[PDB]
Amino acid sequence: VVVTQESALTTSPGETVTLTCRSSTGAVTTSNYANWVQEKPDHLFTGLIGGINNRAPGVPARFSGSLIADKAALTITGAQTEDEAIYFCALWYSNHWVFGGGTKLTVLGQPKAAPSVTLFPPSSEELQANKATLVCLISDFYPGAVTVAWKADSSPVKAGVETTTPSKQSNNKYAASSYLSLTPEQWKSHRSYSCQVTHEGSTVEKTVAPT
Amino acid sequence: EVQLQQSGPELVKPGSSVKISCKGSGYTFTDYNMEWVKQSHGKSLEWIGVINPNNRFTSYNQNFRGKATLTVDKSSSTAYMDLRSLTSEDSAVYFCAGSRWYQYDYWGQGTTLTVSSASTKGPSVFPLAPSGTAALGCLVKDYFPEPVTVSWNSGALTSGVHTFPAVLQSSGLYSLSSVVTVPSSSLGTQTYICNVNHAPSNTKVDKKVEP
Repeated sequence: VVVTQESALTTSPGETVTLTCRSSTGAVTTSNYANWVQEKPDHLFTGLIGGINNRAPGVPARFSGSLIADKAALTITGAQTEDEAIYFCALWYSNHWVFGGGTKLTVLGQPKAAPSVTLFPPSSEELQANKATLVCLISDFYPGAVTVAWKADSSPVKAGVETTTPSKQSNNKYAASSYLSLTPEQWKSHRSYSCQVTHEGSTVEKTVAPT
Repeated sequence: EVQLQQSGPELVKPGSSVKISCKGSGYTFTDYNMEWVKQSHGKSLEWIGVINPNNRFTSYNQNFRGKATLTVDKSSSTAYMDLRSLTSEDSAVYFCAGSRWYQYDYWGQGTTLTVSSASTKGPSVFPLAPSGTAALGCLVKDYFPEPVTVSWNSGALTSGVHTFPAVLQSSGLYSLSSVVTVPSSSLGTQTYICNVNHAPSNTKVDKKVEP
């Protein structure tokens, strides 16, 4: 049995957004007792809807449940910035719950901003430890999505890269960090390494050289 | 307030057992069944089973028979789930939840379980030296297990500080970075020290970061 949800939706404050929940067995019925639960950062789950379109205790009136066609639905009217979260549905099948895959709901509560990027070369201390890490600091962007690409001189490098999932700054914009691990040999043997950050509003490339 | 307070994070070797507790307060414990849920890979949710505090009746997801055992102690308002014969497949965040009338009303805070035979490894710390405002930071390399915490100037510095989530690397070790945006005019006359704490290895490092 498989429960299917949209993977991502985007809305804005004050808008109406509708999430849906499909059952692979056929039509969702009120006897599937569709539940909706909300996941926020730091593993914070909150019940929203269950039973038959019943709101959980303390849930704002703007959340409501219904059936739409053969699917269960969660409607958020007048969406708020706080409604950004992952929404999971769960359906009951006589003797067990089955969860959908979740919908990532973005609420654009901020003017879009392309990041400020600072690229740090490996420190001489780390090179003396026979290691090399380039650090690409990606700050003050919105929404919380960027693409990062690394180059050795003018050629792409994919191996040895790890990027953080965007994290919220205290000003509600996002930051992220990307790391390229190299040997000291590799670092000294190219003219330059670059970190290229792509955001909807701008692409910026920063470059560092061992000299 | 309604609280479902779960026991703390667990790091255990393959083949061991763990018992997770979930204590309810601030509601009528016997008005709710206690559901248990596993979240793997930080994404997908599976229902493990449910127990009724009034009569110890239980229902299980057949996939968890012989893995999970649900018990309850009405008098202390605590539900428990024992997980046995642990493998890396059991590494996950586990949740208890209070349900009534086919509705998940209340959620615990989650219990992180890591099944691993890896040994503790303390971090190496390197400066991210600065070269309007300037960015500087500290790079915390190749440690295990989480967490590392970072302050600046023993907590006296917080404006412009962002400590990133760790990355999990191919090696199985973690790395993270902490950065501060400061006035350029303060470079060379203000001391900036990152204080890196890795409690699992009993390690603390202070690194003064200089231009």
